[PDB]
Amino acid sequence: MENFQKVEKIGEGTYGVVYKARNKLTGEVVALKKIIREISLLKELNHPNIVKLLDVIHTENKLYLVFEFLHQDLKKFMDASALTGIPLPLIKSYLFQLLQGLAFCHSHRVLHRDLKPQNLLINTEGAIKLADFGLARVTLWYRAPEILLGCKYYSTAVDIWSLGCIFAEMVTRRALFPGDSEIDQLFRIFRTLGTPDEVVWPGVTSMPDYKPSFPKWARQDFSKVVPPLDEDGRSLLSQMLHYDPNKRISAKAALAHPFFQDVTKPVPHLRL
Ligand SMILES: Cc1cc(N2CCCS2(=O)=O)c2oc(-c3ccc(O)c(O)c3)c(O)c(=O)c2c1
Repeated sequence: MENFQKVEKIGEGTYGVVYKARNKLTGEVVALKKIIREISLLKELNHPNIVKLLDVIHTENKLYLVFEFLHQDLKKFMDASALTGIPLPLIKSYLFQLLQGLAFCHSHRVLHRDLKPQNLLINTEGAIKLADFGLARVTLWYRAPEILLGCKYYSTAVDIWSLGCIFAEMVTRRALFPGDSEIDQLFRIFRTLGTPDEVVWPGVTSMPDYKPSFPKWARQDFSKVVPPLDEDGRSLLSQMLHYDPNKRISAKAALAHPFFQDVTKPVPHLRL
């Protein structure tokens, strides 16, 4: 609506375009996403670790979603600190907060479906928030195997897999499974975690796109996956990456993992 004055074009959203804008009325700086019963619900999905949806505006087939604005995203923060790496305390805080945000959405039956560094926003207060939450109901690097294998009614576990991939990237400073096509993505997972079978994943051989012809890769020792992360960390990650969605640790249980024992809330140094 006319009540806004775009300040600059942030980025291309997986649904449309996102602008930094200012409300003439409230005088508040916001994020204007250019694109119903599904978004409305999302307005009541409030939590400190979930980017707030301020308003929804529908007009002439044009849909606008107004969100609180944050200055930087996790992807941009990882590139600018890839030579020095993000300190463990911060990685642990971020992971602990993300799991909090997730534990809340899930407790309410809302999946993100497409978590990735770009949609994780941070501020100078050391807080990180989930962006584009619930909007699903091009990167494939954070997509869970069951999704890739054709499961149509996948669960909250898919978000856990994505966060697990992200957690691994912060530690090593390189994408875990950098797929450039669905088959390449699926095979990259297989080559690290081992081709799944009925032993570790009951039901895998009956899934829509599974094939008795998939190559049989061995599971690589986990200590070569994300070094030099400590045991509490490798233990948590392995559970976030279990093949079977029913076995994959939930957000709630992960917050109880010993890894968060010494969890604090440091602040990164932003250079807005
Ligand atoms: C520096 C930067 C980059 C991005 N973006 C990261 C990738 C999408 S974006 O370019 O908007 C971004 O997205 C969203 C956002 C929230 C919810 C949603 O549904 C969106 O579509 C976008 C914000 O509130 C925000 O403050 C912000 C800031």
